[PDB]
Amino acid sequence: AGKRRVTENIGKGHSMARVERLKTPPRYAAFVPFARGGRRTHPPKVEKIIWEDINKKEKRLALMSAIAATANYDLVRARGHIIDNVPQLPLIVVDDLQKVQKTRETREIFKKLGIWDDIVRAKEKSGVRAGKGKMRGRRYKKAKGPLIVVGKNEGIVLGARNHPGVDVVVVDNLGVEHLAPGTHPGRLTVWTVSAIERLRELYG
Amino acid sequence: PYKVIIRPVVTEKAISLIEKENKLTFIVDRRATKQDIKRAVEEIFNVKVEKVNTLITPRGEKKAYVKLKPEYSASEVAARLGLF
Amino acid sequence: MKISSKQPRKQRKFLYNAPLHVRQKLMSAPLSRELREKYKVRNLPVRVGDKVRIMRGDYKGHEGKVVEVDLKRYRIYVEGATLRKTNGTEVFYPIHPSNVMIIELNLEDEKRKKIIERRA
Amino acid sequence: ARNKPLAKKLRLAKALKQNRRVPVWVIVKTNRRVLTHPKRRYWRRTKLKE
Amino acid sequence: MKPSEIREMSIEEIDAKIRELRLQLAKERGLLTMGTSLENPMVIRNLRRDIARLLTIKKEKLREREKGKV
RNA sequence: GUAAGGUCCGGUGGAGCCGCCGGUAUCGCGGAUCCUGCCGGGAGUAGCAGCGUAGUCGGGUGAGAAUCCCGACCGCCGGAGGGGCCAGGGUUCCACGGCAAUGGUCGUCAGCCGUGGGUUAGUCGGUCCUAACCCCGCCCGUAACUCGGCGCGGGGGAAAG
RNA sequence: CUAAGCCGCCCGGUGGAUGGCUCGGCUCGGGGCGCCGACGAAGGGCGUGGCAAGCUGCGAUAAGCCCCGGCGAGGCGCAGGCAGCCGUCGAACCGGGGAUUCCCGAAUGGGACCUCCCGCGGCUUAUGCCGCACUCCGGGGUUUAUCCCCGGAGGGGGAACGCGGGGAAUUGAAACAUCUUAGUACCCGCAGGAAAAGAAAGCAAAAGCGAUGCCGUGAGUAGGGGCGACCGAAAACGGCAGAGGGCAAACUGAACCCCGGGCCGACGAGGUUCGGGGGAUGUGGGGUUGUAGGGCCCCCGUAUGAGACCCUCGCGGGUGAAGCCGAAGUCCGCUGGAACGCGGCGCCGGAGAGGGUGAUAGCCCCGUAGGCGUAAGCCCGCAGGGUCUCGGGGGACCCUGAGUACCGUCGGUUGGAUAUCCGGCGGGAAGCUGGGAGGCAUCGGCUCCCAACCCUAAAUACGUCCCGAGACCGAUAGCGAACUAGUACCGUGAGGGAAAGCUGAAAAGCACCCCGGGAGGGGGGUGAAAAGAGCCUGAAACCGGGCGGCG
Repeated sequence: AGKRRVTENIGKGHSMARVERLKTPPRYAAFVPFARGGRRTHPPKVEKIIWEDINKKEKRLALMSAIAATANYDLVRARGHIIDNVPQLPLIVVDDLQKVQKTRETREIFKKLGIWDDIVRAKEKSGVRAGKGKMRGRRYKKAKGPLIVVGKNEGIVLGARNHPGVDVVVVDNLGVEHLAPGTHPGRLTVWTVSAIERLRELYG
Repeated sequence: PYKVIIRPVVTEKAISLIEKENKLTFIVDRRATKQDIKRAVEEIFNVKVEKVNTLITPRGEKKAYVKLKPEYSASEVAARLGLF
Repeated sequence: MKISSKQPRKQRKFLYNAPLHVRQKLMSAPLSRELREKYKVRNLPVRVGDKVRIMRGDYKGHEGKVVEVDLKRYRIYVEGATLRKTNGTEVFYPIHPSNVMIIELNLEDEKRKKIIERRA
Repeated sequence: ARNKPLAKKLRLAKALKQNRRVPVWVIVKTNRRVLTHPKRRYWRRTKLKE
Repeated sequence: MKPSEIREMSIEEIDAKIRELRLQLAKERGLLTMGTSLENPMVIRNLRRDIARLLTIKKEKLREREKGKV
């Protein structure tokens, strides 16, 4: 980019700047960081190192801390979630939740449990953002809601996939981002008996 | 018949030539030779050709003046073609 | 029909450069409740003879026959949805088919009947 | 110039035909968007490539 | 003209029709250059495409006859 | 607000935009006789002389005439500023309709613009012959070739011979 | 009541910044597809539209012609006009297959100062077709002329990648010559969708491994170096992917191969036969290896059985072009030019990805979540018909690659250092009772191997191209080109190479009146708003008028 132009410098003597210029009329400047149409001085490069590494043990400790914080009261409320109707924190549910594969049934179950308000809040908070992301396909900046954690999936992901801002994650593939979106811990989470047993087995 | 003739020339100079010198003016295809133009005219119009002159205009098209024999009238062929 | 890319550039490029046989399916409008109950089809492409009722625009609620259909612009002209020129002539307003409802179907076409059978 | 090969004459004829204005009906059809084309030429000022 | 009706006729009739269409096309081009009352500006296009159809079907008949004979 | 700046009020505009936290970057403009675009004083100024100092009077056209057209008179080149015709130019050729722009001023005029037309060969030239010279095949050299080359066979080579 | 002039505010002109927008760029893990040409390629010239200049597409059948299939009422490119025409006998459009396909161009019957011309033979009544370049291969004829006839090859192109050769300097060493730059830029030759390599005369020694290629690491280490600047590996180990075969000779001796025809078979596989061309200077059978392997000879047994592969007269299945189905509000009130907005009332959701629609829309439309179909081609299988392959012990006989391995010297190259590899010159063996390697040479021991012949998929390199994505750019940025862009233009030439996006929801693009030669001006209309085409916003510089201050 900016390196396809053939230029010859005028040199000393002429009442101009010693700048490389084209050999054809109208003899514009070219191939300079400060010349219109020229190369950029220090542009982005594909060889840059953007991947960051974290030790496995440190990542495990962070996941432990996130899971511990997910059951707190002050932090979950302070994050933004509305937990007025939640029976208790952490919210543990029987294994029956894992066999539901219909969004209406999941909606009714969540209404009874006391998180439908949080789902509605997430839907309201989701909206069109500001900037050039609309050009590139990031028109909406969606919000987060309750996180469904199960020990084994047999339809629950399909059932609860479509609710605004809820992720259904099998306990085995549970990561720190699932529990602390945007680096902010205290995400409202609903677990399962099997998931809690697996958490006990793994110790985190 | 044939692909020699593209279109009659309907210009005032052409009409004057038809009226005076028993000549028909055609725009024909470039690769055609004088024998080809003569044969095409004779076969299509059932007339006898006395002479053929050819030129290439500044537009790249070949124009032919075909002078018919006194036994046949060029005005009749012009009327048949609708030249008027 | 599959438009799988979730990128606005590709979506709009497909919309603008779609062939005519694909633009054909882009000029569908919803049916009325009675027609929906009768034919078990939610919507159909709109022909010229079809009766139409308008929902959105300065001519909302107006009913009339579809006068013109333009696949290139994805537009239609409906009787009565007109504008007054300065000289005093009547012209047709171009209306997107998505802002129209088909309250009566002109179904003399066996291929259209086949489409209805397939979709029902 | 007086004596010209046929191929060169044909090329000159093509350039001559190329040189002409944009049709007014084309301007109307494009809605005053298409007015001129790059191949316009003035014989005394803009010379042929050959 | 339609390909079916063209296929109906024989090769000799196809050649005769081609000759007539060529002559008429020349006549209409001359008339277009002469006058301005172009009642049917599409006659030239129709004649040209009919010529193309006639030639194509003549070639098809020739090829199929040769294949059948061989 | 010491500040880099932020925020409010009043107009225009018609479709997106921001506070806080945590990350990322082609992240902050007066210079580089910096780059691109636009616009100033010089200036209604220089130039429109020098080598051939050229127009005037009536009439016409046209909204408009020093500059276009006709007549007369006065002039200039007159071994070319006249006549014929290459290379080069490529439609500048002809008629009609025009003056937004071009023409060192004006313009009804034009090598300008728009619309139509114009180049007719047995005898004129190319085409034929060969000159200086060039190319191809075989052959030899080269790591190799689209490179260098003697000798044979073939072909080209003059629009003023 | 001060003339010019200065600063500040308002309005107007000039200009095109800013803001918002984007059918274009750039980058990328993974996925797909990768050669075209004498059956005449790619690049180019010229033509082709009713009105047609540029671009795009097509070729005298010239923005097109025909057939099968998909879609289902409009269509006639970028490109909003007049006129007309095509389509329900299914158009336009899309996927497949055909027809036409001017001239030059490897360009090829011979020539090019002009992409146009001139030739020679058979057929044809004639129109008009078929043959004729050079350098070769396999045949025939004769004239023995490379002269004629039949069949078949090479030629040119391709963005990057690949293979084989030739091969610099600026620059660094703070100068510079060994060195570095560098086996790099560039040049010549040669292939493909990949190429090259590839199966041990190898790697290593307490043990041992077992073709090649690629990655991590070994490692800035062994080692090279005016031992200066600097240059610089392999083995082992962990991974991806895995695959191994054929000749020459010993022996046999026409049991053989190709072209054309016939017959049996199914039209195929296979079998058989005739003519021609090759072949005893060896076609075919066998045989491919290291304390050995193989031929031949001898002895025991085996084959009865068990494989493997070839073909599809036939059948079944999978995959496979266009493509088809796919839920939910256009329900009341308000602002509004127009609801996608605000408040209320609802529904679907395996679908709350994304886009359009007169504002910001899960339920208006496309689509997504999830499913279906498909000619040809490809893949698998059934069934029938064929071909082909298969054991051990002993020997004293035979075979196992020559100007080759290797030695000396010279040049290049290498980390290769007295111990890398290639080449030239001069010498040059053994050859099975044999030979080679183990980092200076030679001797002995030990270990590991059998060169001087050939082939080999997958793991890999690239992206002209195609799906998909983005903490990349947002019209002086991003590719040079968001657009009639390698276009216009500059240079004899090699070659160099721009600027240029935005009316409005709908043209509703100002009907009529006065003035003017005209351009246009003033009224009056359209529009929510002139946003008036010199069209989204309209900054600054600069200029004109009014206003306030000085003068």
